[PDB]
Amino acid sequence: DRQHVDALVRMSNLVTPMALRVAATLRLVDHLRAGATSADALADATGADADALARLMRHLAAAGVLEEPEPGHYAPTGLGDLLADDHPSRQRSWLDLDQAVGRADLTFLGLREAVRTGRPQYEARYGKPFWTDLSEDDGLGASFDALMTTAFAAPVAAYDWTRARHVLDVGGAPGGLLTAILRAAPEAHGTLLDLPGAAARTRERIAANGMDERIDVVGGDFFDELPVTADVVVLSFTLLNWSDPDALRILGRCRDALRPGGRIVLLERAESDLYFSVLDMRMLVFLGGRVRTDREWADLAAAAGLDIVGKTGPLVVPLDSCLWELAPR
Amino acid sequence: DRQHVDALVRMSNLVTPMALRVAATLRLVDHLRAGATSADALADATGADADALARLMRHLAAAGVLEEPEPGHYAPTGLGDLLADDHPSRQRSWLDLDQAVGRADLTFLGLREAVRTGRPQYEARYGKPFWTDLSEDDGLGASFDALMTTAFAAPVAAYDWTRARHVLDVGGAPGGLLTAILRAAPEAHGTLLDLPGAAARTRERIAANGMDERIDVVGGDFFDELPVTADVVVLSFTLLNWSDPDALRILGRCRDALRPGGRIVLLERAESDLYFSVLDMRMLVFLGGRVRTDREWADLAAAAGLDIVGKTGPLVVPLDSCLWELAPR
Ligand SMILES: Nc1ncnc2c1ncn2[C@@H]1O[C@H](CSCC[C@H](N)C(=O)O)[C@@H](O)[C@H]1O
Ligand SMILES: Nc1ncnc2c1ncn2[C@@H]1O[C@H](CSCC[C@H](N)C(=O)O)[C@@H](O)[C@H]1O
Repeated sequence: DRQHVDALVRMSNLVTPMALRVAATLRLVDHLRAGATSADALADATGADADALARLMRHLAAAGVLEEPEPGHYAPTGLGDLLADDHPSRQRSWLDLDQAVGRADLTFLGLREAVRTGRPQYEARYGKPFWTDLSEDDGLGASFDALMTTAFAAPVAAYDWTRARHVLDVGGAPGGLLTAILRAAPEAHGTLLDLPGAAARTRERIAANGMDERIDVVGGDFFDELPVTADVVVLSFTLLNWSDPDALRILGRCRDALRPGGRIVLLERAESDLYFSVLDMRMLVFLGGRVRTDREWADLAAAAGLDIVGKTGPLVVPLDSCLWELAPR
Repeated sequence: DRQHVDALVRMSNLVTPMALRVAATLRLVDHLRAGATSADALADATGADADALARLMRHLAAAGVLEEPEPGHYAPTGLGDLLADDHPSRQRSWLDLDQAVGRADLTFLGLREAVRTGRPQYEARYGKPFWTDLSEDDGLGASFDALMTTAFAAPVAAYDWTRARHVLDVGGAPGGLLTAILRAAPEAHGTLLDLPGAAARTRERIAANGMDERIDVVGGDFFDELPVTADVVVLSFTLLNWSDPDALRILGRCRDALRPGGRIVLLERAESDLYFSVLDMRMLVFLGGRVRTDREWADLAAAAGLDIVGKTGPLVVPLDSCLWELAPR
């Protein structure tokens, strides 16, 4: 069928999504807006090949991203203007192959192996798994944090944080949630554990915010014994990026760190199809893990020797969240 | 702007084009049509991971390729039925990562390096350049030839082949054009040169067609001295996949092989934007070369010590062709 074939071919297009990411990485639209509109001028500005750049811009013009106001000279359309570095959509940074999201999206090249094995393929491409790479590379981690900002009031209200004297945030970088908890709970002291590079950036952030007397930052690995005990151990959007066997290892380390009467608190994603499926596929291919159902959290808790003693949610940012309270059996 | 942002994000989608290729490679829709419709049944049939397959099919359902008639059981939509192996669109084979086109399309992962260097990136990924890989791998070469079939009457009529006693087809696999020329020219004998693996497949084809007394097949490299002299040396859709420096090397070998009075004959692509640009981008990234203008062919001929003594075209299959006659100066 002609309509079906044309639809499938449009849906199969790898050239345009790659062309957009290369253009973003080259700051192509910024150069065009500055008057470097020929392939030769763009080659001088970027270091790339003039003939190949001409062919790239021909393609982006055919896709409606650019126009050709003079022979051999390109300029952004209204659509292409979204790739300007200062555009409020930040689409240039979402697509930039030298920032964390564009870099990670290239791992979809390895989708066949992700589907064969069920394992993420970012480490296969880059030599370190995703969170470790962003920790060890200040530029990558900071770029991810900047994009993902675009007040933690709901989780601060959803739990009585004034009853917790010592709080340990496991995988807590960049420290926004723990900072909000402690500003609402004067009697609480915090410890934040994350990988060493991410922890160092968080330590600098906390000091610049005047919270270094309220929060100790520790660089380390949450698959290892945790560095302190605590009355509440917080896992905020951490377990969702791990398999059930790995999440059980993390929960075990957290349960071992509980003081008498202590609790583990999960802040997690709550349990249109296309948007949610793209997020799920990013989890399969490079972020790790999956979004669990309420039943799956109960099963995970039981396998960790934990009772679910409370759930508060949905907490309503495009996605909703849930706060879970877990206690040792 | 909301409309622009939504358009750019749709255009940026790498998940769906990769999901389609993985599904094609797994023969997923064929398995569903055979009743293996759960992730567990599909894992048994394919060897892939059941949980990852479930997430793949969720995505393809969200994209309109599949539906979920029973909980946990998927089936193709009318769109998805195009991925059945026996569908006349052959879209499963166009997308199959174990056939030549899907395998090559993954090289668009390396578009950044193609744009930086101007060089194709297939050899970087697979260890051999495209035509060499298809020559050395009978399955890949045969899959490409089968897809690209979907009578050579125009080029046979466009030149007086009855005046050529000895014809050499340089890069002539799979041999269709030379076979058509010789069936129209009783006084002509042919020699066909291609890489050894492609030449062996062509030799078998020619023998099965009863043309082995009319055509000698030689395995070799057209950057080397050619194996025979000839009255007409034919380059049919060969020079377009090479840079000007490489095309000049090939033209030099061809000019050296001309008998007195001999001619070189080019059958080439003639000089909607989106379709042609995708073809151009495939040339940049893995096929090699570019489509030249009439002016560029004249410049190439002059740099090779050749006069253009005739052009016959356009010859009208979606694309048009041109026949060029070249003579030593
Ligand atoms: N093995 C490990 N040990 C400690 N932290 C880890 C880790 N693997 C991943 N992480 C950290 O897990 C965090 C997940 S994203 C940050 C979640 C944060 N608690 C929030 O609410 O937003 C990252 O900061 C990452 O560096
Ligand atoms: N170095 C080389 N030496 C000989 N043949 C080569 C070669 N590099 C590529 N080729 C061959 O060039 C051909 C280009 S496609 C085949 C073109 C054919 N003449 C036609 O009309 O359809 C392929 O068969 C490929 O194997």
